[PDB]
Amino acid sequence: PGPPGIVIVEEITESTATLSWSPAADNHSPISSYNLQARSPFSLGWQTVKTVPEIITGDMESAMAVDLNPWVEYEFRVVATNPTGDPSTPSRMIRTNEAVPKTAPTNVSGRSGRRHELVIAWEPVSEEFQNGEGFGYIVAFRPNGTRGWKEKMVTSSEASKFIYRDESVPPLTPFEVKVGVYNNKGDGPFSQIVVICSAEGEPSAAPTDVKATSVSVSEILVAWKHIKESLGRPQGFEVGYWKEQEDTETVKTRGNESFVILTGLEGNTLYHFTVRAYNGAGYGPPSSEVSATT
Repeated sequence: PGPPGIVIVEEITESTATLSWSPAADNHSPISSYNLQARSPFSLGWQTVKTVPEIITGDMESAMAVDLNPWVEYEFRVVATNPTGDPSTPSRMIRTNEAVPKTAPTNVSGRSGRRHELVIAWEPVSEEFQNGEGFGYIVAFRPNGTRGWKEKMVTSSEASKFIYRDESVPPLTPFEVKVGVYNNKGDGPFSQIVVICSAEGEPSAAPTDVKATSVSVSEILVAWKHIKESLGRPQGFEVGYWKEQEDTETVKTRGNESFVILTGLEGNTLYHFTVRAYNGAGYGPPSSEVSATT
């Protein structure tokens, strides 16, 4: 089956393009069907798309591509099949119509700041999900257990954080925090409400270099790379040990120490360990699971 000659894009919407094509030369074999294919600037390559109708039969010369994203540039091409040949030269470049944003940012977090600063951060939203011009974020926050929302219009699609300075706020005050989206077509969804402390973000990276080697038969030592402690910002570590599922024992360190010895264990017994950092905002990500046997 040869290649379709031209691909005409006839109608365009928020999430739909409708397109037709002059047929493909069947090589003495009745074309079973056509597949539609699309490519945006964010596509790694061409891909077959959902269509209307669902199957495009051999005698059809037009169909509708579905579930496109608003305000994305698409290019289309068509490929025939008989018991599957070459694809067409691509259609013109179109760009679907603008819509309201539909996709709020992920990873809404607190970061550390100055004593009386509430630092809210998030992962920005890519061009392919802004659904229109004039994309920005909307940060909304309130002391935890308070009704009125303070809000701020962050007007840069590339912004990943926002700072609020209030001296009345003592450090480590929990806020309810929302981050939403908008563009010139209007208002989008808010993220889920996260609760994050003022002044200090949770520890950001796991302990590393976690080694565990046994010491006796009642004892075994676990040690990790030392992390520097800021002044006036206490840190510690929690070490989880088990022999069974992780969900079954913890020990905390003496301030910022980078090792512990575990006593009162059983002899000739294989243990497993993970380590995570804690400060005044909570716990950081747990480390890589290590082990050793008494």
